[PDB]
Amino acid sequence: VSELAGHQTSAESWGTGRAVARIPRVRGGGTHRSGQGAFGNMCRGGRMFAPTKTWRRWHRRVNTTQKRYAICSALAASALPALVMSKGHRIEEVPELPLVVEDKVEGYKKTKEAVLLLKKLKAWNDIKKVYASQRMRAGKGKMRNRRRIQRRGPCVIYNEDNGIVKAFRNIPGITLLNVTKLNILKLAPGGHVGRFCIWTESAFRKLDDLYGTWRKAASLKSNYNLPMHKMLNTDLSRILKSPEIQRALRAPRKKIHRR
Amino acid sequence: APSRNGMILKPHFHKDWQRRVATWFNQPARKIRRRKARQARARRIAPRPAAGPIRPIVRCPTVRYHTKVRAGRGFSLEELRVAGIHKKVARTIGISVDPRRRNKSTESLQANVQRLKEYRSKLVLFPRKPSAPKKGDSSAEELKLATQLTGPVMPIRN
Amino acid sequence: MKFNPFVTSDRSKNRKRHFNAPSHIRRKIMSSPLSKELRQKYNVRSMPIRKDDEVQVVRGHYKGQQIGKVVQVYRKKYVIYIERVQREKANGTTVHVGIHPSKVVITRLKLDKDRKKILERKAKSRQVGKEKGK
RNA sequence: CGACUCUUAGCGGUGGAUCACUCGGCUCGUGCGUCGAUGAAGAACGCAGCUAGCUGCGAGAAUUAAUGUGAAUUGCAGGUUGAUCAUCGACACUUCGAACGCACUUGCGGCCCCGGGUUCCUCCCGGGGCUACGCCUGUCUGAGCGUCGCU
RNA sequence: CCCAUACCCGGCCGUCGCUGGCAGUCGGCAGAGCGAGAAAGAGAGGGACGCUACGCCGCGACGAGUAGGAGGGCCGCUGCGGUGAGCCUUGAAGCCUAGGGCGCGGGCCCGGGUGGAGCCGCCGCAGGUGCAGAUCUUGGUGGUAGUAGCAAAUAUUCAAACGAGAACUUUGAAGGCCGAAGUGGAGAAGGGUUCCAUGUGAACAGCAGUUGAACAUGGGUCAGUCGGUCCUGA
RNA sequence: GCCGGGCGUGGAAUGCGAGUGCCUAGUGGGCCACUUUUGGUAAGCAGAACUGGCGCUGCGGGAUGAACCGAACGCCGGGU
RNA sequence: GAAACACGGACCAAGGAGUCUAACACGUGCGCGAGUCGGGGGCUACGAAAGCCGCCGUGGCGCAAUGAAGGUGAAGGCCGGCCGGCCGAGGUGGGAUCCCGAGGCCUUCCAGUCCGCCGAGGGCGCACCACCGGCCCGUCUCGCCCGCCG
RNA sequence: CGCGACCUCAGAUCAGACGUGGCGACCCGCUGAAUUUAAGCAUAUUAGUCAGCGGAGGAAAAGAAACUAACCAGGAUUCCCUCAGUAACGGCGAGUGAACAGGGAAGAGCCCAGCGCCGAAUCCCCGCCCCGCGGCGGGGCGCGGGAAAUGUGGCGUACGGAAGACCCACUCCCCGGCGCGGGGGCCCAAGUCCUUCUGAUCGAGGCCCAGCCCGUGGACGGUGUGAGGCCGGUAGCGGCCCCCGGCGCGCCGGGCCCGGGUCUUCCCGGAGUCGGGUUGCUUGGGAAUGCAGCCCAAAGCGGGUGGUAAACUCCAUCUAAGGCUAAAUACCGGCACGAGACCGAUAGUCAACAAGUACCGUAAGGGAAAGUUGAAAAGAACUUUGAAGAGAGAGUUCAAGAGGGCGUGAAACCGUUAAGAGGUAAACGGGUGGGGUCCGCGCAGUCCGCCCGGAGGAUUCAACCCGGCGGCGCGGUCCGGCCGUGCCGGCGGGGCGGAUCCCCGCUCUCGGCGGGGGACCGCCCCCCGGCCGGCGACCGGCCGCCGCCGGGCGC
Repeated sequence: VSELAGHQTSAESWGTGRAVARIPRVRGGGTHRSGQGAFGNMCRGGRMFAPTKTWRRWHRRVNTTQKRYAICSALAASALPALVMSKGHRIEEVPELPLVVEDKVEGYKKTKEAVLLLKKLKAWNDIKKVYASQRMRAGKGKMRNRRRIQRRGPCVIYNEDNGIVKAFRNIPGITLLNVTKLNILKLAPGGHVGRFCIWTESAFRKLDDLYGTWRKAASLKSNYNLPMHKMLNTDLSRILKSPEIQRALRAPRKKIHRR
Repeated sequence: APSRNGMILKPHFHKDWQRRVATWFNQPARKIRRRKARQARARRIAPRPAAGPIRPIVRCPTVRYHTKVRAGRGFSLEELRVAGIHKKVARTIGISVDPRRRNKSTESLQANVQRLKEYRSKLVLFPRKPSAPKKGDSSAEELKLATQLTGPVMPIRN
Repeated sequence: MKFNPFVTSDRSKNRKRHFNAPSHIRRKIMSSPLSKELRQKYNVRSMPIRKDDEVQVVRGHYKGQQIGKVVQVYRKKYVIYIERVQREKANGTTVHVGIHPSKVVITRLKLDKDRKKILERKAKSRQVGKEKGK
């Protein structure tokens, strides 16, 4: 709100007496706005309480290792089909989830070629689902240049660009990503993890140098290596019924004793 | 009114600070304007280095820092005298000169004289007019290999 | 998507420029498509509509296969008056109902020196798009 | 059963909340970064066929020329060798205003030159151009028992 | 003999405690158990339900509350990132409701009516986010109340005309008043078209109006001699 | 003061899981009664001690009632 | 101490009051860990985003304290003849957990092993607490000695 | 006296110029408070801030050390990070508060006076000639006028400079004319295709084999709801046409003789200023940081600084009292644009609208309220009652239940209709009862398995056969792949990493330095070989068992 809002008037309380409510009022005159109550958040006109300032802390900073952590967790969830289904991506006919296509697709230069590719990869149904979600927003966002909303589609990750971006930017939902300059705001839209991604072969072979294996640090980051797991065997179903544990267990007391 | 236990804080907010708050929302726009002006300058002086003239090797004062080495403002006049470079020509071939520097030591003097020898050898000088290659100018073939150098020229590695 | 940083996409700015466009810009906004028989004859998609042009209404209550010439182009109201497209008022006089040009297909043009030079230009630059792409 | 009074509902009034709209704001950013004695900013008064405000304009007065555009403008009348819009480089731009002949009543001048008026013979009338303060370079005319020189 | 929200028995809700129990749904690769007062081994040579484990289940005890503290809200508002192959001109938001219900509650879901173009669920994010009060702010409306009131300066009456319409206009007559220090005739200051004519009766003229200083159309101010202009005064 | 060793019928009753550290709001006007008690003729007065109340608290009773007597409260049925 | 002969309030709608910034403290969640952090600067529609840069960690805070300051600046013991070898990072009490095991855990009877379980007692003892020593800096008291370019 | 110089000083409507006023967000110079905080208050603080005054610019100001430092030293200004809430100041209370170094952004340096040399070698103006002539400039010619010796110009400025001599080295730039990417305009893809909703479709369904068509265009807006394909646009290193300067090339008229090194001989600096005293303000600056007034008032191996007053003595460091200078930087005004987790008509600017308007005040000043018919006026012809306002019909439209302050149309309040009730004001809690209102669409009341009974009807069961698929295998250990956040082996191959140890280059053939190998170590990758394990975060073929499905038979 502007710094002058509600203060451009010259008002003054009438003081006690005169049987009014002791709020600053507009000075004299032969108009309606004469002795009406000017300043103060409760008056018509006048300030709002605590005028919002521009020097509010808008931006936030996150630790660089925490940013790199999230991109590792985002990519690692893009390889689990149960997590990509749960994101709503219609991927029930994709041949293999970490979808990798040959580097020929970077040479594409016409949207007609790109849509034909998505049909062959059985990923068109995801884009066909984006069309079905094209509706207008609800609320004041419509009068603020946010009229139409839709669904996120598959994300295409390329290594280098020879026209693939021009060939795909017209398809709704598709977001192009350069493998080097990966973005967490586009790999995990809405904060939820599990966005369906499509890799090119040249981009797929560059991930072991952007993050490295556990026995080999990253070659493209100065000093970075994948985060360590807090537990190796997360399958606690296979753990509990393992013999090593069952021998060390008392008998399950499962007789209910009601009052 | 101080509560149980804390620090005695003295916030310097007793003036009218709110009238003189400088916000940094133009920061990304400034970084763009700077870069565009930096590239526009590099194109204007295209074959010459982008960083500018060479700076000399320089110690730091103030015993906290005298184990390190910086890039000075310019070469001293005696460093140019020993290197055989006229003080009014060195700026025309990209050698920063400042007449204020003195040289108390010989190794600092000798380290910079040795540095100008290494630069004068790496310098590809174009003829004043391509029709008439003059004396100190480079041979015709290496002008074909002369490209702009990025980063600080002959960087100072401590 | 649009990438030109100097072209706005603001809703309020586009509506303001539309409802306050000067006359010579009103002319362009009030363009109509040509009929199929004219579209491959001049190789031109659409054209600003003049005062005496044969016309078919395609949308609305007055749609049909009747041909009618324009009688006036009321540029201030963003609307055109077609000769037989009228309704009865209360006191028995007829009034021209206004039709928006976008909801109108041109079946015959009012050719003249200035009009022809427009058609050829819209056709000249149309071929550039097919000789540069192919 | 009345009348009156109270409660609830339907309908109708009063009133203009809510909701939905938004050619307006607010904030951030970018580029540029330009007033005036060649009369500025501001003010006044005028200007349309029918027009009060707003807007535009200046006695060439909702505009002229020029160029681009290419058939309207429109509330009602009237009337392509370029209508209308836009641009805007030519021209024009009333009275106040730093405001400038002196005053601020629009009141009194002065000078010069033209036209009626003469037949330059003084007037009178009209028209045109001048007539502010400070200051700079230069010019002209001067002042001084200032310093001198020659007769 | 009577009865409290006390005490006893029972139901239900919640909280707390047991830092309780449940991964054993161990099935023709089967064997159906760990309620048992007593440190420790049913040791080898075709079959309901369940277990959002942040879930489900079992026992006990307990429940006042201002100022204040904390937790949980599948309470509510507005916008944003995701998501619902969500809803919607075969009717969205909003509003109305003697309709049907849910929840301890905040609230919510249906039905009906009205309306005419947008809206909501869920996972996160953000806040100018929830009103009965502040002699609160702005707007609107009551009771009072068809009430107080329309009482300073003597005074009106008859007939006619116009007109839809006359206590109030106009004409005539009568009776009165101002009574020349005027309720008369003219100016300065100030007002600024109120002047004049025609027309109208919405509003205004605190009743009325055929009238008006209202409203709508038009009209109207003529100078050598009257002033300004000139002169000087404080 | 140090080592080393031996002694457990856990050495009165009753009851009960304890210890410990951070951060911390509100409050800092009180009032009443039994008993003790100071000033005062006295006061529904002024000032203390001890405990319990009221304040923060409804409920049964005292016709009525901040404080007395009984008794303290989740929502109900029966009993007393 | 309010139903008060205390004050505000006729009625309805809408608006209407613990906010933002900075600093600090403690709690909590996450990443890394004797380190940690690019916030400033560079480099390559949404995007003013994101990514990268350690020969961009300058620098911040932390890793060392103490004194006004000059300054100084964080274990020792034994053996052999002030030197040479060796042992070399305190102790006591209480301590969750772990360890040992005197023994003791059924089908016709004994002998009879492996595993599992239990346990008197005995141990190493985390964190933390109490205490006793030790070390560094300031200061005081009492002394004996050493060292060398002046 | 006269006449003429010159110096001072006047007058001109003299010839030609220039200044004034505005805006003021940012900037520079002054002036300069008090609320407030200190729980009082006077110093302090607020604050060198508001108000006041002056002056600018597209930026301003600052700026090439009379500097910082004490290092092995840095090297104009400005800005950012840090220094640092630090040193310091302070009723040492409240509070206040820099700098250097270091890292970045940017980076650029220069000119006089003086001292001297050159014959004033210099400049302005008038007249003529040529060239261009909307930035009146260039060249030439004038015994044409003036300025200037009371000092113009060239050389030259502390980094030293000059002159001479001696070697060395090129002799080519700058002015005045002519020719050979940015702003505006106009254009550029593809459905109004079939059925069906609607007042109107941009809705719904479809368009097979091309699951319509375009797509470098699926931003947005318009259009009778919701539009990639109707229109404007959007995309494009798309097209075309004007205008502006740019960039060199060539010609002419010009100014244009210029440097470096060694040697010798000469020369060299800014005064009522510095500094001192004192007074007042200011500062973190404390025996006075800065500024100013008054008094005193310099020096020249001097002067200033060296954060405690003073003397002495060494060092270090600059060179004051004259001048110019881009960039990085600031910008709530202006012009022109873009955007938003912002507001959505009591909000957001006071102002979404004939808003700084109406209106108020003598004036300075104060200062509102006020958005929405419908897709389209189709804005209700005509009949009828009335003087008319107003009605009744009719009509328009999807709708008048949208009728000109007209979207939706809440509450208070009011009218009317319907129902109920009525002497302790009303209203309320608990408990029932009665009456209404609607609803249950209650009005002959449950299905679900299995078994039995009798009536029926199929292509029908089990079991075998072929085919396909799946599950599992302790196949006691099948074969083969594949991988390892396992390891070893190496007459291995490489890439790096390492504070592990001959060649080239450089400054004083041998020593020193910098660079490049090479060796070693570590790590990773690869070629293998061998094991270990997994494939239940990850596999294939056989074999067997089992299940399912399909088709045969079976009837």
